[PDB]
Amino acid sequence: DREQLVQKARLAEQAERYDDMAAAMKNVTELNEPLSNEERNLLSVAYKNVVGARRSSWRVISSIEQKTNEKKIEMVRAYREKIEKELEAVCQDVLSLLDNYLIKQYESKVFYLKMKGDYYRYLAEVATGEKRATVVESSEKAYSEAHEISKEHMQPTHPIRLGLALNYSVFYYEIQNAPEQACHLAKTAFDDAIAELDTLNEDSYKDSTLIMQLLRDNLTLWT
Amino acid sequence: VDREQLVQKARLAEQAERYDDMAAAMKNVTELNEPLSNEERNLLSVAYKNVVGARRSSWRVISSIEQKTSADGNEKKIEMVRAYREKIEKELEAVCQDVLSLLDNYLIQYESKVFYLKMKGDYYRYLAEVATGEKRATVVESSEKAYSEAHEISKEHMQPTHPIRLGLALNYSVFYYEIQNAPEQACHLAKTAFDDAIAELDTLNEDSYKDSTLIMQLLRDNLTLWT
Amino acid sequence: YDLSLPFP
Amino acid sequence: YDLSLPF
Repeated sequence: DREQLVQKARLAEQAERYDDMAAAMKNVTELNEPLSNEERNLLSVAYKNVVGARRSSWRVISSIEQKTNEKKIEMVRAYREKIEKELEAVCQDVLSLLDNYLIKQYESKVFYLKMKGDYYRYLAEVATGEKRATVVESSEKAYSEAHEISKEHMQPTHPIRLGLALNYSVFYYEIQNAPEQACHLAKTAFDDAIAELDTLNEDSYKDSTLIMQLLRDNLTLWT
Repeated sequence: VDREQLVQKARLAEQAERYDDMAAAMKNVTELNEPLSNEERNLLSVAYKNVVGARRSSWRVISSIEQKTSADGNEKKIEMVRAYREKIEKELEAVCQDVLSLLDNYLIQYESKVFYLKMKGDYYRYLAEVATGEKRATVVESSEKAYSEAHEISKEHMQPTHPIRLGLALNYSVFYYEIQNAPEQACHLAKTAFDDAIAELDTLNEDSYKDSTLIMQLLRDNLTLWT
Repeated sequence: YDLSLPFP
Repeated sequence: YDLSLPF
């Protein structure tokens, strides 16, 4: 049942078996019923660890390829490509789940569109040429859409709106290499949360001030 | 048939922390029946220990979560937890079988013999951590027989300060404490190897001192916790 | 990398 | 566990 699937995801998380945790939450998602805030986090955590393990491996092999024969060089390129499509297949898996089942409450719509912009950003980290330019536009469109919805329907101190602006500013800096726009987005999100700092909800206030510190850390780093 | 390309593939998989690929490359290297070098010996051992280590860590978390909710009275949940533990167990036993089958038929110079014999006892010990009933009794015997045969070769041709000999006594003493539940016999193996090695501490080159004293520190750390 | 949100 | 050789 739906209950036993979420328990298996909780079990796989504690066992640090995130492939099973992602497969469990994929089955929960494919039940077409909306997911709670807890099930949203279990799905996001599972697939972030799956794609994160491929990102960390890709960065190691790619940096070795830049340093490294014509026989040891092609093997590194063949290994970087093998990890690449593993990463891209994971991103293809989540984006299909988001577009077919999860993206259609305003808090859930920005959480899922932020995921869409995140995993399209992870594709841009490994893509080149027109392939990179295509996934960059798809990441920009998902971020910008969740950006406008979070303004109209959410508080400036909400952790989901704050986390979205953190990754959106990182998108302009790490992907588009636009530090002026990256700083302006992070500073605006920080200023808006400060002006409405009285709206800090008693439960999720330690999560809001955490992201507000992260926005300042990136702002100090980018200036 | 390019052996060196498969070894370099294992080196790449280690830097990328992809130990499933690293194990398959070294298993393919071992299957060429060419004797494994010192570095290639470590590549194989590091790869398979990481593969089986992830299952050992997952099994402990599930087994701890299974025996803790036994009084909860939720059979729909308790059975799902128990079924998961068996799944991790099947992966663990299959990984151990792949190494043990590779050692006996391809792998198992005296230093290599002690290294491979210690691996045999190690992976039989990993099987004994999850086995029960009559199956648990036969892996303990195969683990004891592998450790003891490595202990005999290590005592004859290896000085007490050899890192391979010291590491063998560490895992052999761990085998008697955690599997056989014999704290006194476990302390004997760790104290004898520590005493025999520290009596000749003025014998280590400028490259084995860091490795030999590291395992000696681990032997005393176990001796302290067992007294 | 490592500049993004470390959690959902 | 965690008492055996780390390599």
